[PDB]
Amino acid sequence: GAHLARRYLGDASVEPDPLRMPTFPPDYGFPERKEREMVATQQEMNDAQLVLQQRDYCAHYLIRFLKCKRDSFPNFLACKHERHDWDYCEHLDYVKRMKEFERERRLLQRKKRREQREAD
Amino acid sequence: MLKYIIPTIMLMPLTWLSKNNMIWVNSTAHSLLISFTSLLLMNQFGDNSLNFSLLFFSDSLSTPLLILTMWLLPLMLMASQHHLSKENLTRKKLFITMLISLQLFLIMTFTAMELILFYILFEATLVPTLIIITRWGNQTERLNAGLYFLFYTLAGSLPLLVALIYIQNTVGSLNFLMLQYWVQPVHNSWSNVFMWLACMMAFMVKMPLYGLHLWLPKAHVEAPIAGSMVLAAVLLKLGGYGMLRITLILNPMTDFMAYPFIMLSLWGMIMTSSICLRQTDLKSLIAYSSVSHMALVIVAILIQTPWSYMGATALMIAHGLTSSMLFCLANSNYERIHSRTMILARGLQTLLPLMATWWLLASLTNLALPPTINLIGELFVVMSTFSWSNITIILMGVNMVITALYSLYMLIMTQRGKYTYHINNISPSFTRENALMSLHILPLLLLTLNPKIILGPLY
Amino acid sequence: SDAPPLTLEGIKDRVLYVLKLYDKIDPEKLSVNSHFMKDLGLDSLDQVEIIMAMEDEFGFEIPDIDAEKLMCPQEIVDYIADKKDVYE
Amino acid sequence: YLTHQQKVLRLYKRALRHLESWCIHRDKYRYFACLLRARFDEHKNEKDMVKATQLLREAEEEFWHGQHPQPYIFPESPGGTSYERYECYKVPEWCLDDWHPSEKAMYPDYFAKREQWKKLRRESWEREVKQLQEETPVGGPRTEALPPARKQGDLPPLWWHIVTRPRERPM
Amino acid sequence: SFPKYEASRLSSLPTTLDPAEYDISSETRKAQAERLAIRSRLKREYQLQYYDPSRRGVIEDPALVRWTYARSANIYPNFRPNTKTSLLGALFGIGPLVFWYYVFKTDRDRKEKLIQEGKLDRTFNISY
Amino acid sequence: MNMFSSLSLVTLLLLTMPIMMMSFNTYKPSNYPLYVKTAISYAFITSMIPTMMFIHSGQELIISNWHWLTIQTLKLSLSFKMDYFSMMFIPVALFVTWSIMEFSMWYMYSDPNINKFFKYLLLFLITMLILVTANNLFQLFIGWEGVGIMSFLLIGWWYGRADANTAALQAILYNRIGDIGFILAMAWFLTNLNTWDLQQIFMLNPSDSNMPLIGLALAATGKSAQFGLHPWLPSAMEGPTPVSALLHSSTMVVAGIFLLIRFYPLTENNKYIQSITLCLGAITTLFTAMCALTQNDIKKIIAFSTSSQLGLMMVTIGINQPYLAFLHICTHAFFKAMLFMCSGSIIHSLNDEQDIRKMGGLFKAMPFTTTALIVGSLALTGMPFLTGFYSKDLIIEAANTSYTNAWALLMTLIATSFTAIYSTRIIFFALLGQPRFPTLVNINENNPLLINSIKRLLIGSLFAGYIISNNIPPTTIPQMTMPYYLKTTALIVTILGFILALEISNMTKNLKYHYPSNAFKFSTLLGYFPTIMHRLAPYMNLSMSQK
Amino acid sequence: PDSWDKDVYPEPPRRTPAPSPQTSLPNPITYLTKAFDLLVDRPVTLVREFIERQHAKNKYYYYHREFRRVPDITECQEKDVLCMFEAEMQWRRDYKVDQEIVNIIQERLKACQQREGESHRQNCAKELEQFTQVVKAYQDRYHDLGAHYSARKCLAKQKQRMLAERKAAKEAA
Amino acid sequence: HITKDMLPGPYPKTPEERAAAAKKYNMRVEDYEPYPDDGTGYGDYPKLPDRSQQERDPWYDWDHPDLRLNWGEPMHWDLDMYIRNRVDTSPTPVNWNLMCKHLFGFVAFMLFMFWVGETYPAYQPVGPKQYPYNNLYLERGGDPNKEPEPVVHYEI
Ligand SMILES: C[C@H](CCC(=O)O)[C@H]1CC[C@H]2[C@@H]3[C@H](O)C[C@@H]4C[C@H](O)CC[C@]4(C)[C@H]3C[C@H](O)[C@]12C
Ligand SMILES: *C(=O)CCCCCCCCCCCCC
Repeated sequence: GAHLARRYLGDASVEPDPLRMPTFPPDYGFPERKEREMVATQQEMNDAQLVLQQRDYCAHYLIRFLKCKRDSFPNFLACKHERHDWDYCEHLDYVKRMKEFERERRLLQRKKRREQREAD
Repeated sequence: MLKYIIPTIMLMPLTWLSKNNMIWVNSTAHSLLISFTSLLLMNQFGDNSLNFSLLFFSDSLSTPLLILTMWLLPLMLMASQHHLSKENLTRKKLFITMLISLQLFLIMTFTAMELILFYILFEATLVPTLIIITRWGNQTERLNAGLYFLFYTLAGSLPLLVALIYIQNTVGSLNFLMLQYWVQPVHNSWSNVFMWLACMMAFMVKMPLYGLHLWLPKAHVEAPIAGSMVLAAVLLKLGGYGMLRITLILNPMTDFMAYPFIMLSLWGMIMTSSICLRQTDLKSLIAYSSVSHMALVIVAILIQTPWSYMGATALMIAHGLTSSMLFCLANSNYERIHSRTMILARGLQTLLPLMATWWLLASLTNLALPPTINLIGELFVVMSTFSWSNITIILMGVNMVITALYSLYMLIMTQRGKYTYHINNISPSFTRENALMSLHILPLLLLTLNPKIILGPLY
Repeated sequence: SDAPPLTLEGIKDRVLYVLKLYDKIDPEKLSVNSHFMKDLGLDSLDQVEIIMAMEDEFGFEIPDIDAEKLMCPQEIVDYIADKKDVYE
Repeated sequence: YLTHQQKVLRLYKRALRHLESWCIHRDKYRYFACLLRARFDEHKNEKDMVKATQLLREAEEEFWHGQHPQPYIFPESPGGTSYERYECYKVPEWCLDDWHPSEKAMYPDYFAKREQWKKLRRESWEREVKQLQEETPVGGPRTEALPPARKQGDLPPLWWHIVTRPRERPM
Repeated sequence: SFPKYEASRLSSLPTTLDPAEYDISSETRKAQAERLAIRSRLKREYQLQYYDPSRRGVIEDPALVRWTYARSANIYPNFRPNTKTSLLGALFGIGPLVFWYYVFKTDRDRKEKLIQEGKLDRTFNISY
Repeated sequence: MNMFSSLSLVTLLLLTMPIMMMSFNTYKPSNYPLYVKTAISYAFITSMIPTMMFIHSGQELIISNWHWLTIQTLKLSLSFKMDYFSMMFIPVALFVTWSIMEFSMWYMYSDPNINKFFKYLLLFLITMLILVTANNLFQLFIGWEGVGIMSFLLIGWWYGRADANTAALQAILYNRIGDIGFILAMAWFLTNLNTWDLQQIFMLNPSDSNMPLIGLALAATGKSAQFGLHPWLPSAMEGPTPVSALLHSSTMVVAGIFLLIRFYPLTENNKYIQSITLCLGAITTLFTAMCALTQNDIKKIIAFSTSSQLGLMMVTIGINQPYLAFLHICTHAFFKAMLFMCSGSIIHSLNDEQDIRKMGGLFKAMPFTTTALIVGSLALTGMPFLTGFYSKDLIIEAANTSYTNAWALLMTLIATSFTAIYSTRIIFFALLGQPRFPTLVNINENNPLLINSIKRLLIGSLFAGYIISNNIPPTTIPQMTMPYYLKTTALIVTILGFILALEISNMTKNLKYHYPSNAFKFSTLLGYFPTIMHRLAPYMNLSMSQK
Repeated sequence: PDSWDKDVYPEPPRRTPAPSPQTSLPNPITYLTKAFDLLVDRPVTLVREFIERQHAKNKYYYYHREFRRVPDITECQEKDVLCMFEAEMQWRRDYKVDQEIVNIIQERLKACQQREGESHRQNCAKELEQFTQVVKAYQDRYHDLGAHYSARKCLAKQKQRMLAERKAAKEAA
Repeated sequence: HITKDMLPGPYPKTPEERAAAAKKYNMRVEDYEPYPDDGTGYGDYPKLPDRSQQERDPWYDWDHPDLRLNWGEPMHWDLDMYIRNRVDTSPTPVNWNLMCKHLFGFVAFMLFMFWVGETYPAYQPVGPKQYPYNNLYLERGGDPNKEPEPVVHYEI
């Protein structure tokens, strides 16, 4: 774990705490942030019968996967392509998860230099 | 309740006037027949018990014990005739008569509407037992264990007589139905603390209670198979009956007086279970095993929880059916090797196939295999302790383990093993022997189909 | 396991054929009843090796006490025949 | 008892088996076996009783830390795979008596000869008692060895069960 | 090297390391022979009954009875005021009992007050 | 609906009809052994009709078909929980049982009590299915004991063998200990909660469920043979191989994990259970393999080889993977049970020989046996696209790519390679090298019946595990994104085990004397946990009882 | 189970989707389903009607006993079996009825949990919240009594509870 | 029908009494000695070796090879607990203390190391799996009456 190693073996403050993350203001110099829409409202998720963990922003794609699957019976190799639409959409979120962290990582690292000179 | 008392009495002329060779059959035929009528007593009612007259009455709790007793007389006779075949004609009638009276006292005991009458019959019930155990005993070693029964009267019966009398003078009556409405709050005093000991120590010894159990291991070591069955199937159950009824008037004093009793069992269960693994006798192993199960009941009664009473009722029932069968099963070997030693004969599954089927069958329910009533009650009680105290699960868990450890061991030591080379009289199982076990195991499971008949009165 | 039968006649060479590969014996001088120590001019320590081969040959241990006395091929056959209760 | 001379063998054969399992491979086994036998032949000619007595202590003190972690054991022998696995099926012979008539009617011929088998189990019994009273030392018999029958038609005493002992495979 | 195994109650020593048996003198020859003959006589005495057709029953072993007899030791041995075992032995049988006296009692005393103050959870508790 | 529910309940009652024919009547002897097998064969078909409907509809049906008992505010019934697990775990168990069914019809031809043999084999199957389908702890408890008891007889089939009597009670001793947590769990859900029906338990969503779950943790400690209560599972290999194939390889051993999965909604929030369960498998999953690296018993080795797979399953639950762990259950069972049967083929031709060092030269002398031995091993070792790899690659995803203890991931891979290590040590002696069996050759496996048994159970691992993946519907957000080495770390360390063991195996050919080593004995002697804890503890309980 | 009312047993409607198959293979389940009507259902219904018809020719009914209210324990006297008995049985029967209401309500929860399934948490606010109401009243009335429940004890507990809150209520003002 | 004198009795405090006891169970006077005189009260029974049955040779053709007990032999006071089924005291493969301490090492080693890893576990450096609708407050059944704190996880 490079991230695990660098945090504690390196300076602990720089790395945001994974459990408390996020920990800094959303508008810490980050203007005009477009909202993240939801295609499937509360009603659709409720009727979809999906695990809450299975429910997220990308889940609006996930609805498309099974819709073909139910009619696909008895065969199963008919809805393959639809899966990548949700999975790749899931793939984007994982990168976002990685990108979401860095904005918290950068501020802690950047703020160190500002405070270091404030008292050097 | 007369409809069962007189026909029970009528067996006495039948036991006597009958022909020479029909003495066994005649009592067996009707004795089985009477039990059929016994089933009628299951006409309970949701809110009220069954009050026939001022002399007898049976509630929901009473009936299941009544059925077992009446159901148990014919089974006792079946085993008896093998060892009595050599006895002369007159004595067999004598022994058989005692059982008929023994049943008579028991059936009247549990149905008694007045406590003193119950107290009177309670003392009477012992007299037939002592003759049966002593007159036809299996040993001549003169243990001189009279002090225990002297201790029973000194620490048991005799104090109970005074307390019962004292209650009547103060409360004004000893009819349990009256007690339901005239029960008064027994505040705390040294006198009451003495009164409390008078109402319970009498029944504790008979259960028995750990420490006070010294008579039971030596009572079965000498009592014949006919005597043994009633002792563990019925006589041990007398204490719970009175304790459940009598405790109606000891509150709130029981809220703290129970602890020395509770601790005796909670720890007593494990002690007995472990020693059984060391025992060197089929009957003695069952003896302490009997103390094990009876220890659970004591805890249930004292805490007096709605679940405790329900579970307690079955534990007496299942254990009575269980141990009674075990003695008969164990006494099946006695009919061949004429010994109680557990290691003298081994690997009997090689020569007694259907006998081992009972052994495996009985042992399975001895350790409270689900869903059998052996476990319904035992599992009922374990939960109740949790509300009273969460720590208790440690001892119940340990007790169930060891109770599961020795129960299979006895089966393992005898049936699952190599035959004794020198033994040369392992004859095939007789119809009587197998029949006796079957009558035990079968109904024991059947009640599991319908639990609503031995759930106690709280159901 | 279907049937692993055993026959004395078939077993005859199984005990003897074990001797047929020994490097301390002349095969032709050897006989069915020949005593190992005297007729075959062998020793107990040498005799130990022969007894061992029977356990790899047939697959069943041999007691130390009874292994020694089996100085005759017939006796070895008797031990194998008698222990497994083979009579024909 | 048993003398140290025979005690030599009790390690000669046993030590090989742990070595055998260690050897595993066949070419290794014979070669390593030759290594062990060669070591034995280092002292096999040693005829010194004090040394031969003293040339066994270390061997037993040497083998303990060489003993197999999971030594091999033969199937039928104690501790093996087939250790008494079929004892649960072997049936005593003496139980033949309690066979029900109808059951016995299936094998009329076999039971006919048994009556003669038991016949000599009864008639020969009496002389079998005396047959030991000439080979009976005072102070309790010295050993448990038994003699044969020194006549014709009888059998060595104390023989009934072994001769009638069940077979290895009941089924 | 080869540190000799420490003899323990649960680990009997190997047979070929006990110094007693390496040398077998009259002090061992005499004892060994006597037991065999004594054991042989028992076998001979038992051999009659085992191989006698007449017997129909179970041998009344004298060794077994004594072993069973000794187990049922009730009052014959032991003395009442024997301080070595009575006081300590009695503890193993009365000591731990009191220990449970406080264990459960403390919780119930502890438990009751919480209920009197509602410091314990019972909202969905009925079976009691 | 009606058709779906009605046809579903037939299996449990249908399987029991042959049993009802053993206690009654004497119409047709000599044909029961086939009678039972065809019932499972028929049962499988009726176990596949629900399969079609369930996948299409995902109709999790809880059927309460009786009012057994009623206490104040309680009610017990002989209900069943027709849901994902029953619809998907039943078909596999019958499939394996169907293979084992015909396997035992040949191996046990040497037993006059063969008919008795099946009188209990069908009994256990009934209890196990009732267990998984149980909607309530009590009824669930019944199966928890039926597997316990049905094992007792089947474990100790040859009651003469002292190993059976000692081992059978050893497991029963442990099996009972696990129930202590089980009975505790019922008490807590009865005191704090008020029922033993999973409907109320999950919906109420307990806020402090440490105690009830702690009992669940113990339940799997002994029943599934996790470390601390493990030793008995290998002990089962003192008896019939077919008996070990089903009970202790595919059906009974899965009980410990199953309960945690069946209580997935509660187990999620409390991480106290997860850590110890995660660590419990961690110590076991290697302690099994660490011991297994040098064990020298064909049947016991397989038991240890099974132990590690079971030990890891807890880690899979320990990482909060409810439905992904479930797959490892079915996937492992196929080949490992086949390996038992394959080990049966070896023992058959060997005529009662089991030492791994007394086997070899079987590649062509045992062609069919050699055929399926590699697939199970390769599938066991995690060969891509095979039955075992799917779980092995998938399971390692979250553990190595989600919040987990530092030391937990440590033994996670160390033993993972060891998984393949003993397989090579096995296939080496089993198949590589020239023959080493006794002089006489009893080798013969031209038995059509067994080939049917091997045929049925050879196919499933190759294809069925692949097929099972497709139909099952989504229930989780798969972690398809992760560092390439983490996604392939299994794809990296997998080949190491074969090579590393191959490095260990081949250097022993050279004619060089051997040298003792403590660790060589610590792992070989089972870490001394059994060799010690099965002497003093019996001595403590028993030697101290008299006082 | 002749005719059970649905008001006591609430049941949200079942909306089974109309299938919209789009694959190019025949539906397999259809083959079996039609056999169900002819080979299972009707034969399950054909014997039933033959059984049913006779029950129409032979008729007989039964009632549902109704216990009139009787004076409660507050209307009974100390040491008076007659009055006390009439209240005790009434108190016993009524309480025994109150036992089921917990089970009947429990049965509703078993409905809002399985039929709804994954929508358990948001679709059972009425059932889950109405579950608590039954727990509160039942628990207060007849809990902590002990094995020997009796109208005097329960009245004492109600007397215990009423007095307890009396001081607190006046404490506020 | 067994004599009184041939049954377990008091502790013999002199060699002359000890003569019978050794003879009584067919134990030569040398191999015989009872428990110390105390309140234990185990009688004139001998003090046999604390050994299991499996240690005795099975190759001998006993009367009872199952128990490896011969008729007439004495029995250990707890020979029932030392039977083949029960506790076995056969020679062990590895050193006693080290064997016990070999267990101690691995088990004691693992427990603490977990706690070491508990302080510093392993994970991935990524943010939360973001969710809409007030962090699924209502999906988790959160009370509709009292709205939760507004939650909006902005893009990036
Ligand atoms: C009713 C029928 C009796 C037929 C007869 O007269 O033999 C009973 C008695 C014997 C039974 C059969 C035997 O148990 C075995 C038959 C062959 C296979 O085992 C399948 C079940 C099998 C087909 C059974 C079907 C049915 O239960 C049978 C056929
Ligand atoms: C810890 O779990 C993995 C150990 C390897 C850490 C990687 C260190 C070297 C590469 C870091 C830079 C690239 C990012 C993976």
